Amino acid sequence: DVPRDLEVVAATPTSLLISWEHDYPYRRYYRITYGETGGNSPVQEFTVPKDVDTATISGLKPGVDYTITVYAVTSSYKYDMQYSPISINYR
Amino acid sequence: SSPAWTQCQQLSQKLCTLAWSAHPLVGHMDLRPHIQCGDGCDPQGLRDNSQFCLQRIHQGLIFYEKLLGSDIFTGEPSLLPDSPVGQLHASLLGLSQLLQPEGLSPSQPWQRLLLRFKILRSLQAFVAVAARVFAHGAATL
Amino acid sequence: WELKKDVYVVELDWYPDAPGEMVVLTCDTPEEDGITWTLDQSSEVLGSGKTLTIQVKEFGDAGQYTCHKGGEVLSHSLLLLHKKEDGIWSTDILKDQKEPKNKTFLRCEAKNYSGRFTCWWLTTISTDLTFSVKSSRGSSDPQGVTCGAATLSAERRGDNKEYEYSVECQEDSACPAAEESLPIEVMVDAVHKLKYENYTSSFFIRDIIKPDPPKNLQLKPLKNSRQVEVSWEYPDTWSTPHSYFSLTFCVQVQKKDRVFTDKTSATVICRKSISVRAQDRYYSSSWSEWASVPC
Ligand SMILES: *[C@@H]1O[C@H](CO)[C@@H](O[C@@H]2O[C@H](CO)[C@@H](O[C@@H]3O[C@H](CO)[C@@H](O)[C@H](O[C@H]4O[C@H](CO)[C@@H](O)[C@H](O)[C@@H]4O)[C@@H]3O)[C@H](O)[C@H]2NC(C)=O)[C@H](O)[C@H]1NC(C)=O
Repeated sequence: DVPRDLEVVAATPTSLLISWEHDYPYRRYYRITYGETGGNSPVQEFTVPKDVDTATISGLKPGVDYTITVYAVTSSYKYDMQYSPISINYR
Repeated sequence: SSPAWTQCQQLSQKLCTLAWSAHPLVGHMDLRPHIQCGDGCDPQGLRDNSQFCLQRIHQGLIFYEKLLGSDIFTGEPSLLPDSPVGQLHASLLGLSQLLQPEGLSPSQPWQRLLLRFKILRSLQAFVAVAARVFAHGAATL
Repeated sequence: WELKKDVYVVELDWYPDAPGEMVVLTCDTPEEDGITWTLDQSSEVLGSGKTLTIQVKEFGDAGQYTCHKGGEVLSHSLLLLHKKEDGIWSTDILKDQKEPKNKTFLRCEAKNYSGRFTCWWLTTISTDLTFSVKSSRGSSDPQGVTCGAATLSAERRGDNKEYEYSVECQEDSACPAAEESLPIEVMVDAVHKLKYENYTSSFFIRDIIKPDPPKNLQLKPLKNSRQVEVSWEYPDTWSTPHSYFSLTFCVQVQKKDRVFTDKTSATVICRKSISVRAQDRYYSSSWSEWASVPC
């Protein structure tokens, strides 16, 4: 997980400040999800407007690998263009 | 006789850009006239005889300019200031003119919003075919 | 309903109460003598006569029903159960991918405009699973698409114990340059032991395109200039001719410093690292994975 396009800018023992680059102008807004890498926890999510490329993920747990994913939401139609998600694993 | 391949390539590329520049749908969501193989818009077909393909492209462009200038698009609910429909329409006109210079009803507003999405999706597919045609023609003819 | 020769699917509204459906099985024989019926490996006679009426409520009611006469086996029928819970058909077998969107069980991708694509799905289950894949373009006057056999493709300690299956399909009469009119439909029959489930996906190839990364990425020094010439090639799998199926590229040195180009070359200042990705020039679809070279 060496090069980046979604990255952790800042971090505390209970949080992560993430950042990413806009790549699909046909986006409506972004969807962020996060949960323990092992996937034994539920995966929490929130949305961000189209023009925002930064976020804070609070209340995390130390010594816990977290998989953070970001999606460029277009719509949810059977035939609308659906872009691939981008993610990283942290701590 | 030369349909100005380079200018057509540049215009068709801009049409592709415009068509994907903005998402059509609003705060709105839901889950649920084509260039065919026989139309000769494939490389081998453009090689032999390009007039067939270009006539099919011209007809498609006129088809979309008519839809974009219709009450589906003009009129309520009014298009947002970020809509590329204005520019798309002008570019469709621009291109149709370079090809041949010399010379099904909206009712409820929720139905126009969905129709606009559908037309624009179909337009994206069409313009991409046209862009590949003009790029290949520019490079090989 | 019949899912293949001698294999039946029941359809049950699954609730803790459930009266569970009356099913009439018919012995395949001419007929009306000393016929008896058994279920699975049990010798227990369930009934006699050309037909047997079963109250199908649980998996204990499914399995192989066999009819017999004069010490001979006459016919056998396998019953599977398709559960409908709170009005929705079960999806216990496959895990939801959530990748392009939510409730996403099947994920399909195409590397080019040839009518060839791949579909994949995930499961927690390793044993007694069978899948069958079918596909067509359109529903009405369906046009053929041929799929290969479904196969394990990856297996990724217990918390993260997941199996990935895949299938490759090819549209029978594909025309890569054409504007698609009707979508491709994909259907997966999943059977775990005596439990039946079905999954489906619908899409246009243009929408599932994701090119492979650019190839032969290279750095070439420039003469009376002190920056490098970055060069690369279209991937081998991409559709040809490239003069028609054009790509666009993104060059990144490591916001971080990014350049966009339709050319297969760019000139950058390599510090002490350079990445390139590709996308269809005219439609859009997903950007390819990055290709990197160290500065
Ligand atoms: C995915 O899952 C669904 C749910 O299980 C499944 O739908 C079922 O498929 C069968 C066949 O397509 C349906 O049966 C049909 O409907 C009626 C009643 O059965 C009839 O018109 C037909 O049945 C047969 O009847 C006779 C034999 O009993 C014969 O004359 C002849 O063989 C007929 O075919 C017809 O097949 C069944 O009703 C649906 N279920 C629902 C809820 O409607 C679907 O097929 C699955 N997909 C795949 C790829 O298998």
